[PDB]
Amino acid sequence: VVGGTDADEGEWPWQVSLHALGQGHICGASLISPNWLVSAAHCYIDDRGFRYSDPTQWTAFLGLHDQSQRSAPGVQERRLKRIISHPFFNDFTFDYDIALLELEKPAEYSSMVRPICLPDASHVFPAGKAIWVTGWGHTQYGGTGALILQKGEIRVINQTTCENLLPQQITPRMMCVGFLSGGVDSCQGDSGGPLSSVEADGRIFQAGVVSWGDGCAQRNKPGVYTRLPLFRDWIKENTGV
Ligand SMILES: *[C@@](O)(c1nc2ccccc2s1)[C@H](CCCNC(=N)N)NC(=O)[C@@H](NC(=O)[C@H](Cc1cscn1)NC(=O)CCc1ccccc1)C(C)C
Ligand SMILES: *SC[C@H](NC(=O)CC[C@H](N)C(=O)O)C(=O)NCC(=O)O
Ligand SMILES: [Mg+2]
Repeated sequence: VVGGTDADEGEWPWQVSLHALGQGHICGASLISPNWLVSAAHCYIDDRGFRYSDPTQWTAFLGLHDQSQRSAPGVQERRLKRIISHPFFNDFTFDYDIALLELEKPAEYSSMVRPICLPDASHVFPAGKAIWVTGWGHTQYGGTGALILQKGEIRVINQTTCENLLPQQITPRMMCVGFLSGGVDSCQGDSGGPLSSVEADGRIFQAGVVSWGDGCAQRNKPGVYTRLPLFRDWIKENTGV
C-alpha cells in the first residue's frame, strides 16, 4: 500500500497472507467463510521455477498483523486443499482475475479472524464512494514491503473515466479505485487482497480484489481491481457460500 498507515491489530480480521514454500508472502486473500478464501487468479500460475497452481505449495496465515511475528497469539496457520481459478481468466489482459482457495481445515472465528461480507449480485459500488485497501505490499513502486499490515483510503472512479485513462485495457470485470492525483494506491504484494467498503449499518463488504496497475500511485494511473457483485453466483455455485 502506497500512502497508507499502520492498521490496528485486529482491525481487518478478514485479511489473509498467502506464503509460497520457501518464498514468504506472495499474495493477499480474504476470508469469506470457515473454509473459503477469495484471492486473485494471477497469483496461482505455474512458471518454469515453481508450481504456483499447486495448493500444496501454499500456507495461509489468518489473524496476522506483523510479517515477522507469524506465531503470535491469535495467528492461525492453514494449508490449502484446492485452488479454483476462474475459468474465464485471461492471462494477457488479466480479465476475470479472481480465485477461490479452500482451506485444508476450517478457520476458527475469533476477535482476530472473522469473514468479510459479500455483496449481492445487484449491488453497485457508486462512483466517489470511499473504500479501504489493505495489505503487506510495497510502500513505494519498486520499494520494500511493510512488516505491519497497512491500510489506505481510496475512492471508486467512474467507469468511463477509468476506460479513458487506460485505453484498451479495462473490461467490465474491472474497476478503477484510487485518485486521479495519485498518492494512495495498492502495490506489488497487495495482489489478491480485498477492498473493504463500510456499508449502511457499518458492516464491511468486499468491493474488489487487488489486481494490477501501471506503476503505483502515479497521477492518472489508479489501481485496477476485480469486481465482486458480478461473481456472487459463481462463488455460491462453487463453494456453497
Ligand atoms: C500484486 O501485488 C502482485 N501479484 C504477484 C504475483 C506474482 C509475483 C508477484 C506479484 S505482486 C500486484 C498488485 C499491483 C497493484 N498496482 C496498483 N494498484 N497500482 N499486481 C501486479 O504486480 C500485476 N502486474 C502489474 O501490475 C504490472 C506492474 C508494472 C510492471 S511495469 C509498470 N507497472 N503492471 C503493468 O505491467 C502495466 C501494464 C499491463 C500490461 C498487461 C496487463 C496489465 C497491465 C500482476 C503481476 C499482473
Ligand atoms: S457478513 C460477515 C461477517 N458477519 C459475521 O461474522 C457474523 C458472526 C457473528 N459472530 C454473529 O452473527 O453473531 C461481517 O459482518 N463482516 C464485516 C464486519 O464489519 O464485521
Ligand atoms: Mg492479538
